[PDB]
This record gives sequence, structure tokens and C-alpha cells, in this order.
Amino acid sequence: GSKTQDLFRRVRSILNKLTPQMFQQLMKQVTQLAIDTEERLKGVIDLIFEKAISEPNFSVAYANMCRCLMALKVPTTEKPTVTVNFRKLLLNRCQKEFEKDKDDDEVFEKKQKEMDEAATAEERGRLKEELEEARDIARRRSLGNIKFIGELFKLKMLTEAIMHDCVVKLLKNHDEESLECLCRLLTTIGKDLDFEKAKPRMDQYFNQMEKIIKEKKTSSRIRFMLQDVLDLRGSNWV
RNA sequence: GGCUGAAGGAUGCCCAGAAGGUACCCCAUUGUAUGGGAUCUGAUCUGGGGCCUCGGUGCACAUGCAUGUGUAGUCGAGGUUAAAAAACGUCUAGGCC
Ligand SMILES: [Mg+2]
Ligand SMILES: [Mg+2]
Ligand SMILES: [Mg+2]
Repeated sequence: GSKTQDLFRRVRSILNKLTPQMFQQLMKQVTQLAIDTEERLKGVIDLIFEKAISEPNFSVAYANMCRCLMALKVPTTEKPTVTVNFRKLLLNRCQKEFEKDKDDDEVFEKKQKEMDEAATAEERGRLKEELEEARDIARRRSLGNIKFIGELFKLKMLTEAIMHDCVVKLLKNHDEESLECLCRLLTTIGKDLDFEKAKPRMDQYFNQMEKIIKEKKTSSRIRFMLQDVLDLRGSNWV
């Protein structure tokens, strides 16, 4: 049983040491890891996903690390005649994280009543600090998940269609968190998405947020980041 | 009681179909929302796909270095079916001790 925990230790060590420049030298270590059980694979994917969405800066490296294990079949423990590819498991974690928003507010609502139940000023302030801290923890996760999906797109483990139905989903929910994520995703995938096969559809995305830019109904910071994204588009994504 | 491995399943690729999505467009309510349609898709499921024909090279054989024959998971060259695939970070049926 110590073998699974030792594999987790080595995977976490590699993730901590992983950096863009020294990438290649650690990849041999990644290919030499004995991942042969659905539990080990799920745990390694859990570690990679958590690190990649909790720390967006180095997510690029982690994305490329995932490319080195795009083909790592393992037999499902329940029915040992079935197999699960690493890609199927890593993408399921990504898609599940992407659509938690539908339920996300719910848990805050489940805590929102407590805001009323904290009678005294000390309790009210402590409850308010905890709820906004939770809101920060969630918005930091969603942004990490979006940048990780965008980084996996540049390595072709995804396709243009998932980005085109992720951008439109973020944009249809005109709430602040979604528009911040839309800014991050377009900023990280604009050059690899601005092609002539997607020229018509893209020509509406920005146009839509242009109205947002002109409406000034949302918070300023959102407009500010949208202006940055539109200006980066105007300069050929560089 | 231990070693090994079938293009038999599974995985990957390709094709068909389905759930789902679909900014823009159109139709209805009509409210910029919902529902339906049209493309475009399809992170997900259900199936199907391991064809021919000809050369080069290599190999083996059989005849007199040459010719004929068969073909190496061979390189190409073309056809055919909607589809001509990772000889596969996998499980088995076995096979051996
Ligand atoms: Mg449909
Ligand atoms: Mg199939
Ligand atoms: Mg089949």
C-alpha cells in the first residue's frame, strides 16, 4: 500500500520542482513513474489539477507535463477488463470544475442565512470575512481552471469547439466572475484561436463585450480588463 | 504454485448515429428570455472499420550470378468502402515451468 503513497510523494515533488525552463530534464522522471492502477492515476490527476488551478503562473509547465501523459491507459478496478486513458480523467476534472458555478452560489446561499444569524457586530464581521474569503478562494479556482483549459488547448489536447462553447458560456452569464474568466481565457488563447475558420464567430464575441464596454453597467475593473483584451486583439495578440 | 501474450475484447485514430452546446441567422411566443428550426459542432455515450492491386528492397525456397515462387507487423504507387487506424504505457483465452 505504501507504493501508491510513494508515487504521490514523487509526483508532488516533481510538481513543486516543475518550472518552464528546466522542463525537459524532469520529464524523464515523469515517464519513469509506475502508474498502473486506477487509484494511482486518479490521485496523480488530482494532484496535477489542484496544483495547476491553484497556481496559474506555472500552469503552462503543468499543461505540457499533462501532454507527456496523454496516453497512459490503466484498468478500472471495478471491471478490470475496461481501461481509462489519462486524458479522459483529466478532462473530466476540468469540465466538472468549469460548471460548478451553477451550484456555486447555492453553497454561498447555504451560508448566506448565517450572515443574518450572526447577531453581534463581532460575529457579523467574522461571518462576512469568512464568506468573502470563500468567494475569493472560489474566484481564484475558476480563474486557474480557465487558464489551465486554455493552456491545454494550445497543446491540442482540446479543440476549437470546446473553447468556442466555453467563451460563449462565460459570456452568456454576464456576472462579474464569468467576465473575468472570459478575459483570462481570451488573453491566453487569442493568437491560437484568431484564425479565418473562426473569423465570423470571433467577430461577434468582442463586439458583444464592446457593448459591455460602452454600457458601463458592470464594475469598472471588469471594463478595464475587457479594454485590455480588446486592445491586445487589436495588436495581433502580442 | 511462478514466467509470457492473441489487431479476441478495451484504449487511441477514422466513419456513422444519439445526448449536450450552438455567439450569428430564421420561426414562434415575443423579451431580449424561453421554446423550435438551420448550419457549425460534439470534453460524453452507442455501433462499424485490420480492404484490394502493382512495383522496389530484403529474406527464404526451387531451379538453372540469374529466373520463378511466397512474404517483412517492409518501404513506396495506386484503387476500393462512410471509414484503410497507436501493431496499442490494458485485460483476458491461452502457451510454458
Ligand atoms: Mg442538437
Ligand atoms: Mg468505440
Ligand atoms: Mg469493433
